[PDB]
Amino acid sequence: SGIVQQQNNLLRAIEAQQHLLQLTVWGIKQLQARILSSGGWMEWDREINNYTSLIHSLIEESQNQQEKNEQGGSGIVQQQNNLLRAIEAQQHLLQLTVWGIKQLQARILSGGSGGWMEWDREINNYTSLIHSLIEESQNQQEKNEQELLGGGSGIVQQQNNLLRAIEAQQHLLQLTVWGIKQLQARIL
Amino acid sequence: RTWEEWDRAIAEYARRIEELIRAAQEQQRKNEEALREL
Repeated sequence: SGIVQQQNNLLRAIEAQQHLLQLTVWGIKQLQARILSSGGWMEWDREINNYTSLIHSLIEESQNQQEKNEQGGSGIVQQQNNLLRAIEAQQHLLQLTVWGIKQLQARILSGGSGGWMEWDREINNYTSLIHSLIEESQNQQEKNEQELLGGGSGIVQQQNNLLRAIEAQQHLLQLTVWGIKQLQARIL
Repeated sequence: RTWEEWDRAIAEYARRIEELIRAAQEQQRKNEEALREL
C-alpha cells in the first residue's frame, strides 16, 4: 500500500530528524560549557528534556501504529495525529536550540557580519512557514477525525501537509547546524 | 563523542533525511495520481 508506505516514509523522516535535533542539542551543550558557567539555562535544560521525552513517546506510539497498519482506515488517521504532534514537539525543541544559539552567539560575536543577519532572517521565515504548515495540518487533522465514523481523500492531503512541514523543519535544522558550526570554529 | 564524529553524524543524518524526503515526494505523487484515477 502506497498510503501505509508514505506513513512509513514520514515517520522515518521524523525519526532521523530527531537524531539530527539531538546532535544539535549536544553541540549547543558543548559550546555552553566552554562559554558560560545559568541565566535561563537551567530552565532551558529542563525544557530540552521534557520535549525530548515527549517526542520519543510520540515516535514510539507511531512505530506501534505503523505495525498494526501494515497488512476501516482510522488507524492511519490516528497515526497522522501522532506524526503531527511529533512535528510540533520537534518544532518546540528546535525553537529551544535557536534560543540557545542566540544566547551564545551574543556572548562572543557581534550580530553583524559573518552571515548572521541572513541566518536570523531565514530562521524567522521558516519559523513562520512551519507554524502556518502546522496550523493547516491541525485543521486538516480535525477534519479527517470528523469525516471518519464515517474516504481517504483527506488522508492523502494530510500526507502532503506533513511532508511540507518536515521539509521546512529540515531547512530550520540546516540553519541551526550552520549556527552551531560558526560558534564551534570561533571558540572551540 | 568528538566534534569530528559529530560532523560525520550530522552529514550522515542530513543525507538520510534528504533521501527519505525524496522518497516521500515520489510516493506522494504516486498516491495523488492513483487517487485521481479512482
